[PDB]
Order: sequence, then structure tokens, then C-alpha cells
Amino acid sequence: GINVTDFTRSILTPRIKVGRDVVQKAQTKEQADFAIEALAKAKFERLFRWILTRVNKALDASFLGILDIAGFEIFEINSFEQLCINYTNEKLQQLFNHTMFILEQEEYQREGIEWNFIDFGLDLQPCIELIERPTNPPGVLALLDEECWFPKATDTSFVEKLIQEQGNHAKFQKSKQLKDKTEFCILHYAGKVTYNASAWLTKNMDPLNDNVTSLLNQSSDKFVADLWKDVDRIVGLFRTVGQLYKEQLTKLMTTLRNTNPNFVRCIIPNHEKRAGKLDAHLVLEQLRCNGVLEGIRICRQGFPNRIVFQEFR
Amino acid sequence: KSEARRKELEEKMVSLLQEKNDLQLQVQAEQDNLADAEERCDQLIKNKI
Amino acid sequence: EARRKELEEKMVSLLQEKNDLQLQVQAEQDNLADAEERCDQLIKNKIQL
Amino acid sequence: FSEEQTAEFKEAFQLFDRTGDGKILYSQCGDVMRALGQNPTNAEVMKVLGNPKSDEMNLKTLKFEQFLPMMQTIAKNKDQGCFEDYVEGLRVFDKEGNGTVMGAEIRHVLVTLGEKMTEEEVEQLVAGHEDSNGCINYEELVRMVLSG
Amino acid sequence: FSEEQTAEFKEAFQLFDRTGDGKILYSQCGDVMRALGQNPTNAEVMKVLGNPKSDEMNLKTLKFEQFLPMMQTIAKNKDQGCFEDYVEGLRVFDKEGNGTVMGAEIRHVLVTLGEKMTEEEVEQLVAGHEDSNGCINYEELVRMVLSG
Amino acid sequence: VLHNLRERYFSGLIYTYSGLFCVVINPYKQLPIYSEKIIDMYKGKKRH
Amino acid sequence: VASSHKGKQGPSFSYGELEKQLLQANPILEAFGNAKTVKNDNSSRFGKFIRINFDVTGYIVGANIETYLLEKSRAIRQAKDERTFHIFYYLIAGASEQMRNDLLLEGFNNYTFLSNGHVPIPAQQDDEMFQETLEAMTIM
Repeated sequence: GINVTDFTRSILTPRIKVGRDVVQKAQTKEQADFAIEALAKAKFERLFRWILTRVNKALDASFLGILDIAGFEIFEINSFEQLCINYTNEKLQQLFNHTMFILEQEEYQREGIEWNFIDFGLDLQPCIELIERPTNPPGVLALLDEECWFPKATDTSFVEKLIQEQGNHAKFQKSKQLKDKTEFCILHYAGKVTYNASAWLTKNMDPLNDNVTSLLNQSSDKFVADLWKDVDRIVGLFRTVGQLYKEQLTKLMTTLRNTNPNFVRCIIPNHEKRAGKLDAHLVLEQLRCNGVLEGIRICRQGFPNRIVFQEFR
Repeated sequence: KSEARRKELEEKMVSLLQEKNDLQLQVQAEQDNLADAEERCDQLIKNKI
Repeated sequence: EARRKELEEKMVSLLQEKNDLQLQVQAEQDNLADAEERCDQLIKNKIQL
Repeated sequence: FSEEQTAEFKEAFQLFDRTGDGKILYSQCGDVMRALGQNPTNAEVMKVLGNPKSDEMNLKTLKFEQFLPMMQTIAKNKDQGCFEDYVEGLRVFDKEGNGTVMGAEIRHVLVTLGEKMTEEEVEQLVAGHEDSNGCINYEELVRMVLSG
Repeated sequence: FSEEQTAEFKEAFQLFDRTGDGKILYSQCGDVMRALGQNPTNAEVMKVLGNPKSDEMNLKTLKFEQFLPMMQTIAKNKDQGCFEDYVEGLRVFDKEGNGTVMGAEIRHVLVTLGEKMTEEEVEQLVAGHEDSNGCINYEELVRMVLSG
Repeated sequence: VLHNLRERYFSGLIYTYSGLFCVVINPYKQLPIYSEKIIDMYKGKKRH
Repeated sequence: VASSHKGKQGPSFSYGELEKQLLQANPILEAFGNAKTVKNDNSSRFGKFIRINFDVTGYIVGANIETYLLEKSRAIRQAKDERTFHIFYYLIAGASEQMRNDLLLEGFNNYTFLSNGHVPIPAQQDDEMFQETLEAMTIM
């Protein structure tokens, strides 16, 4: 229920904007397909942002935060989507390491319970600072929150700017010769992961025919008009997805350092999706990657139950 | 009729306490973000020079 | 009926307190508006330089 | 009709009188048709009235055996307007499709289109059914005139 | 016991009957006893009832010279507390050590310990002896439990 | 170390106390440990 | 567990009102954001944080689930042996004849952006899973 006339008349002739005025063009076969495609998918995203807030609308002194990560996603074709996933995933081993070792001891130390601090050589922050960090030499996200805005900048030069800023860093590993495809491996705990960088720019950017969109803005339906009232952000010739994701990442993960941790240390028995299938070397790997030997030598000494002692006296 | 308002005012204040901490948590954060941006700007000003 | 109103005055207080915090939030995102702006300015500025 | 309800139908007609003289006018006819159970188009009335102007509409009298063939002629009546037609009927001015219209247009359209209303006819009908933005949602306004 | 107070007990028995023949349910024993100047723990009574579970606790019957001996066989008593015992035994929610007691926790102990109180039983003993932050002055909560 | 986790998922017993944090191996299965038995037994209960 | 016993086996029991909605929150989201992959056939195409806000006395007052990244990229073209968001496949299957012609339903594979035809899922049948999620909506 947008306008029927004007959907296609936008989707074929963008009465758009070059400079700061109205510019007409017919679109090519090619230009017409790609834009409409973006529209198809983007409507489902607009929909979810409506939906999850109507869910919480019905669902909402203390609280219990829990973390379902769409997670540790090593497929073949690992795009941006999969990177910043395996980023919070990276952070989450480093949350165990910063918690069951450190902050679990610091929940013990917020108390002064008899706790000898034990550290095991498991700080992962360099692999995070590789993906995360804005200035100094930039991180994977940041370099793209920059290269989102530049024309002579390319998914190729994204990885080139990463080989440039990182290189020597003992948590990064440039690809197996694929400059031509441009991919990079970083040393995430549970395996070296390949990400491929083609199309990431326009993924951290999201462009669309602003014309059809401004009509989706002026729609009939409460849903479409709520979903699309955010027209301002569409670019035709704004602050990125990923940096706004950092303007939410810090809302995910600073609250987490205010919250006492409880952990779910999830191993995969098979890389084949299956019920029941364990592999003897596959688990054993993750018993090292998730840090079990060492994770023992803290909480093996340590306490499941807590409950306040002065009340207990 | 005078009991029922009283007992309730009490509790809703604890709910305004839930929001109260979180607002200072955002104050903490926005003052971080600002400073992040100032240090980056302070850098770009001096690098301009 | 008078005890109730004492607690009502007290409610409005905590509401005001929510508001100095939420006003400082609204101070800090605009503080940060001029900050963010300056950087992205000095970035374009830097590109030419 | 049954002499049961026709007794009642008679009473409501008699309670419409002004003096006792037995004569409810071509005017009030419309309200008697209503009050018994009808909601005539002012046209449905005019049809069985015999097409008068304001003068003999005010001057000509009716009695009950002049009225009962009228009430009977309508009652087993052609087509009765559903919720669905009516909402789309008010939906007409929803500049986009929203489900909502400003209570000013809505107060007005009923005072300019079809069987035109006065402000009195509209305010009592519509008021308190706009929201905190001054939109009347039409969907409930339609249901309101139905179950009434 | 004197015949006087025992007559009052004869009534506090007589009232509480089932088939109409001098028969009180096991369940009622301690509660009637409690009103009769006594606070016999469920554990104390369970001894002098012979360990029923909920089924035959609800089903088994007393009669007066089973009840009145039971009353007596607890009534002349061993440990039963005083203020000094119960200020320590009610400093029992001091959180830091504060001369005032924990609001949720006083409820919880009552659900969580030995003689598990319902929600109902918990709330009634506690309610409105806390303040704005939910600190209860136990020094008084003690005397409240110990006399009344 | 290997010996104690290898066999622990496989013994049905996915979440493994290594202290508080429980090392879990996702079965992809309707594990029976979620029921109102496992609620009203776990209901505010004492972790023994 | 934390919530108020409405007075008061397997899965069969009377949950509280909101606590019912706490369960039913998630199958709504798992229609609108969950998609098969080569790895997981009920994959979550959004990652999320969850929160269970407890009051002064301690019961569940709040349940705050927060989305970061919707893996929207698939919604057009999923790779070999992968599915888009569940609800699509549901809507085509559990359509009632009125909203089958209202919400404009042609059959499976009349959409080009649903690739691999219609891939089935193990031990879940999209057909009824439609009807389920619709209930879950009315509970929330």
C-alpha cells in the first residue's frame, strides 16, 4: 500500500538528485534489477525492527542477561555478516577468560572471598583490537566505517588497507594468495576463519532507489509507514550500519561487565549438523580452543553456588 | 480510598530506580563516546597543523 | 490523605532526578553532535591535506 | 406483523403525538419508522410519503392506518448496509489508507455529503471517538452506529 | 491443667468435629493447641502423633483423651524461648549487622527453612515491619512474635 | 582432561561443571532435562 | 521458576500469563528472523541478547531480547542447501483459503527468491508450525 503508480515509476525512472535538485533518468535493465532486489530484502529488515520491539513491548531491581549469538559461523562464503558475528564470538571466549578467570575472581573479589588470582596466558584482546578499534591503526570494522564513504575505495582496498594497517600483528593472518578475491584469516581461538571481502562496502552502507523508498515512507499501512519512516538514511547520487552497531555493541557488552557471568561452554561434536555424532579429535580440539585444561584450574577450585552469607549467618 | 494510591507510589519509585541507574550508565557511556570523539578530533586538529 | 501527599511530593522529586540524568543524557548526545561533526569534517579536511 | 408487536408499534406511534388529535405529520413519520426498528433512507420515507415539499410535509397529517402500510412496505427491506461497506465508505478520506481520519474532516463530510447532517447530528454521534491526536478511527465509529 | 481452662479446651475440642462423635482430625491438633497457650512445633507434634505423611495426616483421627494428653505432653515443656534468645535468633536477617532486617529474605527463610511456610504464612508475619528500603527492626519484630 | 569431557557429552551429560561455568556440547536433541519435574524440583532450589 | 504460582509435568502444566508469553516470545521471533543454513536448519538469522528483569521481591517483571545484526543478505538468494526465514515457508503451507487469497498465496516455488525449491526440515513440518506461531501471537 505505497503508491502503485510511483513504485515502478521510481523503479524505472528515478526522478532523483544529482547535486541538490531533481534529476530524471531511465534505469538500465541492470540498474533496475539490483535496486528492486535491495527493496525486497530491506522490507523484511524494516519488518524485524518493528517486530522485536513489539515482542519486548509485551515482555518488559535485578535482571538476568543471556546471550544467543547467531554464532561462530564458519561457512565458506563468510561475508560482513559473518565477521562481526565471529567478533562477538571472539569477545565471548575473551568474556570467559575475562570472567571465570578474572571477573568471576572479581565477583569473588567484589567480596573478598578467599581467592587466589590465577591467570593462564589466555588474553585474546589483540585479536579483538584487530577487529574493533577505530583510530591508532584501525580495526576491520573501522577501516570499513571509513571506506564506506569513499569512491576510489574498494573491497579489494579494504583488505589492502588492512594488510597496510595490521601486517605484523600476532593475531592476524593474511590470505592464501587470494588478492584477486581478497580475503583474510584472523586467529580466532576456535580456528583460523576465512572471511571474503567482496561486497562488504555496500553491506556496511545499504543503498537503494530513494524515490520508491520515500513513497514507502508515505504508505498506507501502519506497518509499512512505521517500518519505512526512517527514509533519511538512504543515499542517492549517512552514519554507517557497523558504527551504529558499535553504538549498540557497547550496549551489549558494557552491561555484561556490570553483570556477574554464568557460562554455557558450548562444544560442537560434529561438523555435520547431526544428532548424536561426536568426533574424538573434533571435541578434543574444542577442549583446547575453548580452554578447558586451564578453565579447570580456576573453577575446579571454585564455587557454583553463591547466596549471601550475612543472611546465611 | 486513601490507602491504594499510597502503597503504589512506593513501588513505582523502585521502578524509577531501575531506570535511574541505567540513565547514569548511559551518562557514563555518552561521556565516554564524547571523549572518544574529542581525542579523535584533538588528533585531527593537531594532525591538520 | 495527607501522608499520601508527602509521598506524592517525594515521587515528583525522583521524577525530577530521572530528568536531570535524562537532561544530561540529552546534553551529552548534543555535546557529542558537535564532536562527531567536527571529526567527519576534519576527516574530509584531512583527505585534501 | 404479529398483533403482539403491532400493539407495541401502535403505542410508540401514539407516544409521538403532540396533542392527542391522533395525527402525526409527514415530518415525524420518519422518526416513528425509526423508533419502531427502522433506519430508513430519508428517501425510503419520501417514497411512501408521496413526494411532498416542506409546506405540505409540515401540513399533511398521518394516522396509524395510513402509517402501517408504509412501515410494512419498507421493513422487509431490500439491502441492509454491512460493517464492510460502511468502513470503506468512511475510508474514502484516509489520505493514505491508515485506518484513521481527523475529526474535523469527519465532522464536516457528514455535514456536506449524502443525507447531510447538522453539527448537532454529528457532534453527539462522533465526539469522544477521536483520540489524543484528534483522529477519529473510523472502524469503531461504524460499529458504534451498528450496535446502537 | 485446671478443670476451668480444660473446660475451655473441651469446647475448643468440641467445636472442631467431623461425623459428630468426639472426633478431631490430626491436622487440627497443634493449631487448637497453639490457641491454648502453646506454640508446639510441627516436629514436636509429629513426635506425639507418630509421623503421618500428608494423606493419613489429613485422614487420621484424634478423640479427647488422645488430644488432651497430647496438649499436656507438649505443654510441660523443655526449650521454649525468650527475648534474648530471639533477638539473636532474629538478628537472623541483619544483612551487614544493622539492627534492622532483610525484607525479601525474612519471607524466604520462612519458605526455605524446616517448617516451610506458605507465601501466606510468610507475608503475614513480616508485612509492614519493614521501612522504605525494607529494613525490619528486629529488636521489635522479636517482641511481636514473642507476645500476641 | 580429554578423557573427562569426550565421554561426558556422550554420557548424555552435556553441561559440565568445570566449576560454575558448565562446558556444554550441543546435542541437537530433545534433552529430557526440561520439564516441570525439572522446574518444580529446580524451583528456587538448593544446588545439591 | 521465578514467577508467580497461579495458585499452585513433562511439558504439560499451567504456566503464568507473562511467563507463557516468555516462552511464546521466542517462536514469534523464530518465525520473523530464523532461517535454515547448511549447518543449522533452525539457524537464527539474528543474534540477540536476552534479559530477565526481576523486581524488588524477585519475580520476573521483564524480558528484554535485543537484536544486533539481521542476516538479511540471504532473503533474496540463499546458497546451495540453505533456507530463508521460516515464516515464508509457513505462510504458503498453513494458509486458510480466505487469507490464502487475501495475503496473496501462490504455491511453493512460485517465488524465485526461495531457492533450492522448498527444502524440507527434519522433525519439524512447516505446515503446522505456521498454525502454532499464530497461536503464540495471540498469547503475547
